[PDB]
Amino acid sequence: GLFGAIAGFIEGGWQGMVDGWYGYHHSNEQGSGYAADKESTQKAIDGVTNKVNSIIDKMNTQFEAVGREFNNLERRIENLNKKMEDGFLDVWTYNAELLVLMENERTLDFHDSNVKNLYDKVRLQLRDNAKELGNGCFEFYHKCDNECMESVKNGTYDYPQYSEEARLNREE
Amino acid sequence: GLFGAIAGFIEGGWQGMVDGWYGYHHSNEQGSGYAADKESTQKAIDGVTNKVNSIIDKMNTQFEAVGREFNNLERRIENLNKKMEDGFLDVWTYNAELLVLMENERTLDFHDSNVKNLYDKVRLQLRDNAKELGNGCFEFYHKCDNECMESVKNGTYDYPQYSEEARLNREEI
Amino acid sequence: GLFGAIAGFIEGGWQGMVDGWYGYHHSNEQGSGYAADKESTQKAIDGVTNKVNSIIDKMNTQFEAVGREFNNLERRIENLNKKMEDGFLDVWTYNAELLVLMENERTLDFHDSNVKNLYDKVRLQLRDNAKELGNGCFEFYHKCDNECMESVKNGTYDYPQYSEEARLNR
Amino acid sequence: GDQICIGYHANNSTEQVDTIMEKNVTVTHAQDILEKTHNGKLCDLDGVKPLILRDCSVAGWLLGNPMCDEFINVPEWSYIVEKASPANDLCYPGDFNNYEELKHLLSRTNHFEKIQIIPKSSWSNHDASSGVSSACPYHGKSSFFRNVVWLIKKNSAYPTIKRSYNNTNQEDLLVLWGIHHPNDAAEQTKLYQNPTTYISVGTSTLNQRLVPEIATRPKVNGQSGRMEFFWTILKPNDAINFESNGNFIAPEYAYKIVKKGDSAIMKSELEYGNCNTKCQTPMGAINSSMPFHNIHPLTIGECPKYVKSNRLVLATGLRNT
Amino acid sequence: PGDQICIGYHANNSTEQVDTIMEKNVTVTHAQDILEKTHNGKLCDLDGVKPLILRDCSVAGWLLGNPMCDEFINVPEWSYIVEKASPANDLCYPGDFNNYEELKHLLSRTNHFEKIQIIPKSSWSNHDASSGVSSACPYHGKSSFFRNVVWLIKKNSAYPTIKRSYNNTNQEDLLVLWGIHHPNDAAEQTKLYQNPTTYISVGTSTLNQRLVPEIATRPKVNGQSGRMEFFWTILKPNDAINFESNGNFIAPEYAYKIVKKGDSAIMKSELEYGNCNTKCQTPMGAINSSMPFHNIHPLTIGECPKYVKSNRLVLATGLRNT
Amino acid sequence: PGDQICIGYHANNSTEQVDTIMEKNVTVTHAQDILEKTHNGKLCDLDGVKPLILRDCSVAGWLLGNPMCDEFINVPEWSYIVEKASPANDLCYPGDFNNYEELKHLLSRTNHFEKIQIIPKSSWSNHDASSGVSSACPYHGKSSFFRNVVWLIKKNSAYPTIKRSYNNTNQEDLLVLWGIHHPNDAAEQTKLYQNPTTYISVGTSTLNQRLVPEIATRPKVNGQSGRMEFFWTILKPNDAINFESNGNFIAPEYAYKIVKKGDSAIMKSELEYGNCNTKCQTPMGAINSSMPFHNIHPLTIGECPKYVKSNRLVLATGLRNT
Ligand SMILES: *[C@@H]1O[C@H](CO)[C@@H](O)[C@H](O)[C@H]1NC(C)=O
Ligand SMILES: *[C@@H]1O[C@H](CO)[C@@H](O)[C@H](O)[C@H]1NC(C)=O
Ligand SMILES: *[C@@H]1O[C@H](CO)[C@@H](O)[C@H](O)[C@H]1NC(C)=O
Repeated sequence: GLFGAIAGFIEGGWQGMVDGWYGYHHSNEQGSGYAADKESTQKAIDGVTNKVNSIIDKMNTQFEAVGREFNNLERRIENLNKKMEDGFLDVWTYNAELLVLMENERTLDFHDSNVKNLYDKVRLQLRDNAKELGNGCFEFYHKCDNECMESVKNGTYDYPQYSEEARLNREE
Repeated sequence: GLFGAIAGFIEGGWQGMVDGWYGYHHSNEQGSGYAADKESTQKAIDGVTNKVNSIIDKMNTQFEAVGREFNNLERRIENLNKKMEDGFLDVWTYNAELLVLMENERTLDFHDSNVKNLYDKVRLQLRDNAKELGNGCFEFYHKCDNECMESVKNGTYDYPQYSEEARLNREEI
Repeated sequence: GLFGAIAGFIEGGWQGMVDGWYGYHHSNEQGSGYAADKESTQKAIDGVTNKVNSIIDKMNTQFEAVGREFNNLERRIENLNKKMEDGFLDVWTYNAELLVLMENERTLDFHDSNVKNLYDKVRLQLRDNAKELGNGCFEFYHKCDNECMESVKNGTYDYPQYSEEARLNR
Repeated sequence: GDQICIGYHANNSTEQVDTIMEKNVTVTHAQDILEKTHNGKLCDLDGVKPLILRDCSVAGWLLGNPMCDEFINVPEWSYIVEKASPANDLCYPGDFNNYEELKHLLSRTNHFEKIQIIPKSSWSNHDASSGVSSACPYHGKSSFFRNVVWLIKKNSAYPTIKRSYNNTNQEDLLVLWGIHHPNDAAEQTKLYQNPTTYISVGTSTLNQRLVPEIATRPKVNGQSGRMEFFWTILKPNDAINFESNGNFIAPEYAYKIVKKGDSAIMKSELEYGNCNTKCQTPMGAINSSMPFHNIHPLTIGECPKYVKSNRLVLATGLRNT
Repeated sequence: PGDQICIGYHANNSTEQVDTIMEKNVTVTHAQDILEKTHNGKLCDLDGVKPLILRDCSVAGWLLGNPMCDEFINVPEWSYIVEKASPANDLCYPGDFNNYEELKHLLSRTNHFEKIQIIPKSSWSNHDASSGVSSACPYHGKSSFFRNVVWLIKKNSAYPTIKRSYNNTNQEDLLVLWGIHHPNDAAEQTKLYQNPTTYISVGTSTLNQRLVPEIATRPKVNGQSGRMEFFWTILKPNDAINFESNGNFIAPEYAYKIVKKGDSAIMKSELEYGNCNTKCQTPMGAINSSMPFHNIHPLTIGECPKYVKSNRLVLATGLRNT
Repeated sequence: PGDQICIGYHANNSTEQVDTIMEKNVTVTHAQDILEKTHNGKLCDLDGVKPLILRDCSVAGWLLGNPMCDEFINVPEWSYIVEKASPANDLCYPGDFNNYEELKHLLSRTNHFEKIQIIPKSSWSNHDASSGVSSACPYHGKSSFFRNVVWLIKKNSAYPTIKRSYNNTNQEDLLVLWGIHHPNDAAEQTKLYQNPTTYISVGTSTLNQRLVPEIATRPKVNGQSGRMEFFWTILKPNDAINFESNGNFIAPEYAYKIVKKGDSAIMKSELEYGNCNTKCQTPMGAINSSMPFHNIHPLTIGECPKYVKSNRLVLATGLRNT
């Protein structure tokens, strides 16, 4: 897609992550495990919800057809009436079909963009304390326990704390 | 945002930079300060001005209601008249409101994109000569004087001419 | 542009690539030359083609003006007929003009994004086995023959192959 | 050793959306926003029953076609249902003047109450009993419209009618009357004595004169004669004046407009479905949470918005794997 | 050794908010409101041309010359016409105005009506001109009539056949008005016009009518049991109008030169003259704005922003504020 | 040591420009025009079917049989109808056509009229069917009349009551036309018809009318102070039309079978036949285009592109050019 994350440098989605839309898989000494990122999932839910409500709201004040009748000496205005009603009908059909199409593409890219941003958030926290596999994964040059993993997900990872240990292990 | 920069990897804006929309903060041996990137700012002002104008211009031929009168024997046509005028009025109201909603989104992304492009512009201009701090800042592996600072702001930086002392410090740091 | 690639970090386009929209240029011992990325160009063709068709299809149900006549004691309905037909003409003229405008910008951004994604596909494949010049080019930390240069265009490039040569150079 | 990976959701779903640039894209979560389902029935609207005219037309009902007695007294309605071509319309052939304009008034009405404005027994100088036709039979007996009276000369004379009715009620009044068009000069004298007749009707805003139009005509329902019916709205405190020396079809009953509101005349072949709904179409009732539907453009009540498309699906999740 | 360059973006004290598809009330550094929401609540001149404000008179009242409408006996060029929802002074003597709405429309295509005499009132030698008045049309507590038409009555128990003509020898189209009196009974027909069987015939190059009076008792309106019915025609330069009648004829005296045609309007407003000047006028008040949109009233005249129904329309120009 | 691979995009010698919401006149590398701006300036057949060009005649002139419209005495199947803004050959004898605009609308739902005789001119043995001609309808310097209708005069100072009828036993709907003459005075009434008080009555199973002539004094139009008013009805298969009159009757002679109903149009244009074929026709000329949009004229017939008011509609396919 537009941002290269979904079906891009991350080749596929995870069947094993039922918790949310985006998240992490971590495997340290204390075992592996899937976990959702709550900050970005809630942001996406909120965005998508607002979009849906916005579309419905823009359509609540929309043309309503009324039945009018005419005699055989009123064909011109009957033809005009029909043409007027069918005209708004077509115009509102167009607006709805087009809005749905345009927003669907945007929703798809919105997700793509969130995934990349989540990945960059981790990448910019870790720097050279970890090796960038190139498929959405990071190999730690130091030992990172569950509480350390949580600081990565929390956005509070302490780079200076592990940098010296990472420097030496890397240099080997 | 869509591009991860504004309120993203750059946490907040600067109350101190009043010269434009996007720019730099430098810090070296001879003092620190704020300066705006005039180029990308002007590029953005022109884009936004034109966007505003084309929105206004596209509504230049919208429906204009004309008052008509009918007697008590012309209720069908009076009703046809009202529903058709309200019809176009609702349509154009939708067009106006929807265009502003959609473009407002695209504008915020535009600015986000521009901050991200300016960041990348410096990034590849410095290479390893400097260090990505991950917060929008680069720490130089060498001494960067005021004319070195205005070198990257002007967009004309010498990677090879500095790669000497940079590599030396980087290998030891 | 939105993705900072076309007329961004890649300053210009190549006249020498008549082969497609996006692709590569290689320099080695065997020689130099241009080549288009088949997969990248074909996806962008399908996308654009579909867009053009969606635009036309959605307009097939447009308003059709029909001429009507009135006598000179029917000036109110004549006026109403005129205003309504001009009204729909204007509405559909707006829809067409705006749709073209908006999707043009998306088409331009779409191409920008495809170049950006192609460049990243190469960067992630090569890792530190090459140097990033910052202009769209990669200088290899090992000798890469034409067979090795086709492996990066094809996607299946072997990193634990040239890990040795590139390691000791830095 | 230690690893962290960033990725996204996937699931078993097969739901599909479209974009400008790619059709049939599978996504993990999608939302349908389009109703395609109705119940095929004509229901009550917020507990208020519709008026279902069965085999009677609006004209048949309002004028009192002998075959439409089911509707001589009608309660408050939500909407009105008339067939495309009802059998029971103008039993005696002719026209309803401003008929379409009358139907439009009815669509802004919920409640008619019948009252007597001129008693049938008040015609001492005129025959009020022999104005019946084989064209308007009741059992197999010659009859006529119930709300209106066909006056015939009495004792070889037709004296000038001058009547006035004051609308003492609080409601607007729908008043109906008519003119008979005979087939030849000989019939004129036979029925009405006077050769050159007129009918003058007057309110404070209405001023009209009707003159018979004699012509030679083919039989419709066995009659070469014609009848043309006229109506007006009589405002509270206004009066209506009738003046005629022949061809007059006098009112007896008019309609109090007790409740005005939102209504409709629905064209539908269906009959009552003993149900309740919030939204009604001529094809059936809609019970839905969706914002859009594609059932029929002409609806009444709290309805989703009509659209012509066969599919409308919003993407909510991401591209599935 | 701690030399650094940082990349960032503007922030400020702005509180201005915009909406997007995905988020509401987003604070931004810069914004452009494009919607005008105010007016001065007054009916003004339109580019230095004063409107015609009919006050308590309707169009019919003005054109026929209801005696209560003497303010509008000779009106100067207008930019637009203002009429109330229910004008008090209409047909003082009750009745009908034939094709009234079509005349209203023609009037919205006009800017100036120059009144001219076409049949002088002193010209009726064999008919009583002066005693055709009614309590239904009072002036100063005294029986009067429409000023622009003449209600001719019999003279010395006689109503001779009238044959009058008028040639439009002017350079402009001419609006001409006349009428007919429908009496309440045969006795009133005798007392007013002597002849029991009467007619009015009117012919132009495009017009052909023969009116017969309709004698009938109708409910009292302003004391009157009879009715009057009015007709009008546009007579082109060099065309003539011929009247013939032996009773019930409401003859013209004054007609109207349509001297100027253009974009005019009949505005429905209860408001009165505001002694101001504007380029854009609504029925609720005048607009003075550079905004591309307004939400005051759909029915405007002049050089106006485009009408919309929103409460808010704010465009984002700057970025997301911190 | 210097082995290289570079990522790049296409550039060419294209000068094709597109617009966006933010940047106008962007030079693009591949574009697609979707707007047709061109036409052949001629009126053509629609899919091999020739239109009916009425030239200097009008619909009324054609159908009533104006002597100056003999080219349209028998018309073959048409695709559309072309009429001038001000056809010279309309109602040679002055008057009006009743419900003319409704008739034109019905005409626009028809492709084929076949003319048949319903009342032979020879069948009038007690009326003068030859002297009903006028200097208002000259042909080669001889007084004539409308070809399809008969102006009946008294014979031997007598106009007996007419009782004629016609049953439509054809399979098609029939358009039947007739008229009434309004004389200018009571003298002219007697000279033409003898009887002072006259009527025309017409009745089908749906139609009921009795017409009475309306005498008035009128200016001359084409040398005539008199007027004629024409009427029409559709006669259903197996329905009958009954006429009765004692004067002023303009009797049918020929009627029209509506043999083909379909999509048609009355096109307003000052052009004439161009001897061509097309799938899409405008009043300004024909379109031959694979394009989805055009800006030629809103009123088209046939398989046409969608109309927009734009000057340029160009869609970007390729990318930004260097
Ligand atoms: C989309 O898939 C559906 C499967 O039901 C198929 O019927 C349709 O043809 C497809 N549309 C396109 C454009 O491929
Ligand atoms: C947005 O904020 C405004 C304050 O001006 C408030 O009135 C409105 O309710 C808010 N809307 C939403 C959706 O929160
Ligand atoms: C775009 O440039 C072209 C030159 O052909 C011209 O048609 C157009 O007016 C220019 N428009 C703008 C906005 O510069």
